[PDB]
Amino acid sequence: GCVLLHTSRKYLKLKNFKEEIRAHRDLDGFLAQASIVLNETATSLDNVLRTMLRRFALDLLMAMLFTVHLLSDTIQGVTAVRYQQSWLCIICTMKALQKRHVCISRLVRPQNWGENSCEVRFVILVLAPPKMKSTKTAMEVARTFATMFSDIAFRQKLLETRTEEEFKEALVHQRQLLTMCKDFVPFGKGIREDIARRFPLYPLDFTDGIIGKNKAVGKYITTTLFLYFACLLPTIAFGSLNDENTDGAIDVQKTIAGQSIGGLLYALFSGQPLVILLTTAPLALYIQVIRVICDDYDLDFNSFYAWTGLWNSFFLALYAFFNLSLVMSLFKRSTEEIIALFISITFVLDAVKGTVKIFWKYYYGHGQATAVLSLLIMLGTLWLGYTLYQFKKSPYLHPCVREILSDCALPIAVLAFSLISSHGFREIEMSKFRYNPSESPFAMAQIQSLSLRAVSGAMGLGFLLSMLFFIEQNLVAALVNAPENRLVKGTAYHWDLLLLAIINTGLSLFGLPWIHAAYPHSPLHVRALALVEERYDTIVNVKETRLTSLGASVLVGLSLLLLPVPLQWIPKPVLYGLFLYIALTSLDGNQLVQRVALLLKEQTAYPPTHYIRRVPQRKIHYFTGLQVLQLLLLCAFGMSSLPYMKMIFPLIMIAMIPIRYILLPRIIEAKYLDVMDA
Amino acid sequence: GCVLLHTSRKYLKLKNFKEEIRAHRDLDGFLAQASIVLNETATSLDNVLRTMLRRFALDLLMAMLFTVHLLSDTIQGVTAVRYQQSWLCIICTMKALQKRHVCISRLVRPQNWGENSCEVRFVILVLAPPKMKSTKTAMEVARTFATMFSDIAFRQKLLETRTEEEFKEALVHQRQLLTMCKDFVPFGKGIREDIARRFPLYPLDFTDGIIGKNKAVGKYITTTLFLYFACLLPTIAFGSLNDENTDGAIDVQKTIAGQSIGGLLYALFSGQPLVILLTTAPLALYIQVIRVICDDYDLDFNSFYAWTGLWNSFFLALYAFFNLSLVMSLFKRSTEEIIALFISITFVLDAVKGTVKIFWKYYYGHGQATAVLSLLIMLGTLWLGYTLYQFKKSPYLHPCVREILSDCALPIAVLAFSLISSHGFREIEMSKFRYNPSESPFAMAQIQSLSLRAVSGAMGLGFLLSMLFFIEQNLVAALVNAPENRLVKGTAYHWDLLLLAIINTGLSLFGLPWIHAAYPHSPLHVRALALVEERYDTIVNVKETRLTSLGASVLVGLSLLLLPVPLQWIPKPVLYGLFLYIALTSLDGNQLVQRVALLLKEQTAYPPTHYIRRVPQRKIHYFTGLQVLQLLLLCAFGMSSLPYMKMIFPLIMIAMIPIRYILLPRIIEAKYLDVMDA
Repeated sequence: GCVLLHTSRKYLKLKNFKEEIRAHRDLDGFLAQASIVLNETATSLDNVLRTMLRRFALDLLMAMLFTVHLLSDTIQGVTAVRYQQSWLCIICTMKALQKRHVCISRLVRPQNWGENSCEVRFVILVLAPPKMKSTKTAMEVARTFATMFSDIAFRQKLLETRTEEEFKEALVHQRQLLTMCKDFVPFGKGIREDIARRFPLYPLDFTDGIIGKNKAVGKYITTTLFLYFACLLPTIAFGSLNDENTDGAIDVQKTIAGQSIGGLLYALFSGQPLVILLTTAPLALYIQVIRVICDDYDLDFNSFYAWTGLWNSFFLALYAFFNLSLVMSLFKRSTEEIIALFISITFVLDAVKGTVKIFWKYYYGHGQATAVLSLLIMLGTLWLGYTLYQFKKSPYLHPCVREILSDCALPIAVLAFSLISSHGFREIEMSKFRYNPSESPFAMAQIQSLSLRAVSGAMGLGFLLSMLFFIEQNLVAALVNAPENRLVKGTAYHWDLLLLAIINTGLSLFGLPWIHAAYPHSPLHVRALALVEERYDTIVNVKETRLTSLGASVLVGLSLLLLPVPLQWIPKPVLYGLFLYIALTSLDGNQLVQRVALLLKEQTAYPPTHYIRRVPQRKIHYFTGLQVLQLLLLCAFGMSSLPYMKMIFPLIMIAMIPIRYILLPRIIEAKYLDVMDA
Repeated sequence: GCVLLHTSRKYLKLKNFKEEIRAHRDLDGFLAQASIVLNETATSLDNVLRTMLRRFALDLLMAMLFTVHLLSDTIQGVTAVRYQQSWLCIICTMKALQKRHVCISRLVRPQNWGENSCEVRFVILVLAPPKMKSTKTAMEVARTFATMFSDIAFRQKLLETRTEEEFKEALVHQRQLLTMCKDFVPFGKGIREDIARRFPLYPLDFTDGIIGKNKAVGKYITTTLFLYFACLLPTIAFGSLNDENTDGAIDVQKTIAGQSIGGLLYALFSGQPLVILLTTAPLALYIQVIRVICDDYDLDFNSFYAWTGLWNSFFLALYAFFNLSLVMSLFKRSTEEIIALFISITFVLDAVKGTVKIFWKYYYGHGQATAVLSLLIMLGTLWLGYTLYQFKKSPYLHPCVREILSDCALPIAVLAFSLISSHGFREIEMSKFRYNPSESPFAMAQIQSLSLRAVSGAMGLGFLLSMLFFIEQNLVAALVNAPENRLVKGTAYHWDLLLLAIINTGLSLFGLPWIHAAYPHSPLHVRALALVEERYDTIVNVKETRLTSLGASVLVGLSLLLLPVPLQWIPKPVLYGLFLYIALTSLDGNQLVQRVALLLKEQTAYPPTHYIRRVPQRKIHYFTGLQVLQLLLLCAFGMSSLPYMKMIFPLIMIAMIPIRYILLPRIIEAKYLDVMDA
């Protein structure tokens, strides 16, 4: 009979002995168990294969090797294209084997085996079991020896060898050969450069995916809905928290007005408009502490709150003018991900702490149907949102319909379980955020009323806020401007910091909560607008536009007209499910989370990532343990009961820079740490 | 520089024009848009490729083709091994293309291009986009034309052609050439053969995975735990159901005693011991109807219940003696899966109906914390059980530890949420099955008490039970003895039917519920003991043993000593989660469920299954729709409110055999229907 033969030829990059440790490991393993055939008098490929196989330990073994042109897998050197007939590498995958076997056979006289194998002198046989790590497969071990034999000079030295000991020494010798401020001086330069780099590209922001081809109108609509739910609901939670911390001085109306006005201005007038401004729990702590200070002394809350905001904006303006944002470049992947993971944990803790408050208040009566339903709604919202989030990686629908359905994972989950909780369970009371009609009519806060000995206190608090604002604004912007997120417009670090000061000084004067870059929202905003090739997963490009951020801000502002509806129809557990959803989905692409899971994973399932190929496995696990230790340091000072140590948390963020660049190099080699950053 | 070239050679089976429709479809598509180059005077591969590519619509196109030995992908014919230098097929995957392009070029004079391409006359170029169905990829379309060109006689006819019209006609002509009772006579033979086929292998059943190598002791322990929870909890539910249907005549104690005694005897003395005996809801309907009959007339329940059991066993004995189980061979995959899916739906409906009863009784007070918690516990048990079930397909643990953890998916989920419901929510009442001390002390039922005009009624009911027992016992045993489940011991259909009659006549005499083969449990029992290669998914072998079934039966019997504990500690929602778990997990490997999902799936995600390659896609979807229509027929007569039409449900099972073998061939071709069965 006749059979069809499929021949596939693919180029393979030469193994990099300088970077890839696996080449050294494979060579050392071969040298420890050397199987070298010297002066092989066999004149045929079959006899050479028989000799090598019997040296390993017979007819069945050769049957697996074949299907020289009959060999199933081979690697040959090509010179830019001329083949290298001097040597040949043979590769086979045998299930019955338990470990990798490598044999090198040298022929006495060159043999003519084919068109590209007419001068064969060295035959390399590599045998490996099918279930192996992607870095130590049969092909990978072959690439180690193929790279060494691809050098004409090295092959000549092997031919000159006379004994097996000299043959190994040549292999060792070849492996050795293969192995072997002024920036801040111009004040205001950063601000001018950022504007100059973004102003010409300003019209492109509004017409990036509206005119021409590749009209991503569906992406813009879905992203705006995602931002609207991801911003408004936490804003209500933080507005209610400020309502009960300031005794009505800052209510839900002011927290949503500040988000709308601040978000609208930032979207229009900032470079890199993918950064989403939102108030945070640490910012609520500062507002709460100011109320305590204003209660202990005879100070007006609005006057003191305005002044510390003014000093906060004053210091932020100096940082942008002095180009201080350049120091934030020291926060590499080794440090940003620890802070990135910590904030996600805080959102998880907010849902957990909120659920415990429902159990304490309702279940124990400090009735039970509300507590149990709250657990069901919170977990149900997380399940439905995450299931729709993963639906984009399924074949069950048309790609256009599936993309839209998965992009609305959060809006659907919030809407679906709001109806379930408010209409499917009308008979069960649900915990809902407090709402009261407007009380403070957006006053000026009377900054002149506050006297000396108090503006100095605001200056002290303003300096602490400046460090919190400076670090958080640049860290989230760095995540947005990450090299993996292929942005081809610019960064605009210094202009954003100055604009954030301009935004926050207005909010402080009118008693509105401060807002800066939000961690979970902005990377997700970039991720929502990104196109994933899924080749492992890479972002082809991101639809950089102001429409999503500007549209969401307008929608948040319009929520004031119908403000009673979200608070009465959306219960707290739906928000707590949203907190779990954004925290979990923000962990995608986090290398620290990937390496934590790497510990609880079989060896054969290790992906061929960049750091695994370069860094030793033991060093990788040591680095993961040290990062977890640094994470617990953040948790101790960031999620504690005492409010004073939580306020000095930005100092802990600074303290990890000496830890990364001084303490860590003494434990792990500096080159290995660089691979993690790269 | 030097680069490494990887050459992979793999044999490809010749495309089967008789069976695979895709060969005909590809050839017709090529003929509709023929791109044929006649009398190609080019003397080089590059010029021929340029001519073919310009005929398709230039330098960039060729760069993708190469990396003749430089071609990335090629298919050549090999004669048993001598290559065929006459022709050559070139394959390339281009992203910029929207549809498949095939070009055939005939050379005026043979050209010498390489060692195995020294007499090239025909060059075949196939171009396809990367995202295509597995049956119509670039390689698959190449295999269609490579198979035709692999015939020496066909190539000669092409050489004799003079015009393009004659060239196409030769392709059409080649495609046409490629395209072109006594059993029941020995009474008792089946019973003797089954015993003779299983008795010599009886000692192997107890020592299959205990002595020697491949000691699957861990599998036996985990499977026994799975069977114990999967049998005892439904038994309690059906015992409680019989308790409230017979007014205490058949209680939980009798339903568990019958399961233990019947299961223990079946495990020891039956061939194919992987079949699990369990009472079913249809069997509870017969018990309930007998109570109604015994209430309408002045008949003793135990006397009438015993007699209809005696007649049921009498008819089942005749079926085994007359070798009637051979007729059940007409139930192929087209019919078994419809019944298989229906039973899984009934278990889903039992959980849904039970949950509605909790809402009606507790939520509406016919309080609310019990109803809401019941929903949370039922869904939580399903989630935890299914998550652990899918954990076996993860790399996050050692294979031995991961296998044990995933095999205990059901025992852990039941135990975990029993503690959560009974200890984490002690303050909330939960619906639990009724328990009362033993009332009937296992009497003889006094069969002689029942007089004529009533034993005739039992004979009528016994005949209906016999049809229910006959069909269900053979259907579940057929699923256990499925060809995919590679069992190398035997089937034993006739002996099991006789033994089931012997088991059920004892149960009827002592007032115990009838038990026959259980659908969800026995395939899962085989699946639990099976080894999956996961090459898509195939079962290498199954650990056929009696220890799992016998051990579970003993454990069920020992549950009588501590009988109050399961009923008071395990609430109904945990059972309802178990019903959802077994119903969902039993759908794995169901081709009907796979084809239902095939409708809601993009074309490019269609797997290369057996039926997809042979049967036209439109015919596959027509067959799926017809099977769903048959499924709704079962639902109408099997899940209705009226009990009389539910009792004639086995007649509907019989009625689908004429539908499959008479009605369906008039709608879809008989050959296509055979592919589904095969």
